[PDB]
Amino acid sequence: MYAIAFDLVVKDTQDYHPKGVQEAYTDIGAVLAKFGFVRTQGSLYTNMNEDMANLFQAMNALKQLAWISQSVRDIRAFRIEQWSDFTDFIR
Amino acid sequence: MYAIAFDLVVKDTQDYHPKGVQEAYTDIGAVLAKFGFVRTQGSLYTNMNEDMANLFQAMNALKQLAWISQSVRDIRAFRIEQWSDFTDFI
Amino acid sequence: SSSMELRQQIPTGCIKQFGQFGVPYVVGEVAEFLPDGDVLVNITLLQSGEKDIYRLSYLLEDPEAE
Repeated sequence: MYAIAFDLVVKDTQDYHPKGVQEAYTDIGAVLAKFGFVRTQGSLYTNMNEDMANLFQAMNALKQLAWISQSVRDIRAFRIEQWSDFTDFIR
Repeated sequence: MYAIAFDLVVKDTQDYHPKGVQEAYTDIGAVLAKFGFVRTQGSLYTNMNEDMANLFQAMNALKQLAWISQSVRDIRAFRIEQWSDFTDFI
Repeated sequence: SSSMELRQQIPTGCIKQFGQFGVPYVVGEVAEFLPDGDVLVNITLLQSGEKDIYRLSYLLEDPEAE
């Protein structure tokens, strides 16, 4: 399973995205969804097809966005080799 | 590398946390600072130390907060490899 | 305290963030008029898309998302 995480500068995105920040979030997600990366737990977009070539095609697709370059704070991809859930707090 | 990722319920957190929701989020980062986990996404804290007994004590430290049990939406750990930053945005 | 005077105080549209260490959120419109005096504001967390609910008294003090 691969994951993509990303942050946007909010002032810059309001300038350069033609609609706004909440669409800039949605519009980035639209692209990632074209490459099977989908958000299921909030803020992380995961694919589970660990083809590095597919991940690169998506980053490639992502730069096809006019406003992305001037309105992105951070973007990172990585591998989730194993994970576990915590409901021991609800105790 | 280890990550902890979590979400709070804002209606629940304000009801149960002594001070604000601001305070809840700031509280957590300080507990996770005790065990090496730096904030990297606000909802994702990373530590790079793959010792499990660190995570364990960090989680146990988190369960000490009385409001967590009543206010967390979800909380996960995972082991992250091939960390990769993208800056081909010119 | 008119239900206008209250409502025209919730900055619907503002993108704020819970603290220095909190997540960013977008200010919705009114949810309830609590008798405490302040109001429950509808809110959607920006990066997760979750909708949530928040006291206006807390809201007006969080900073702007950076």
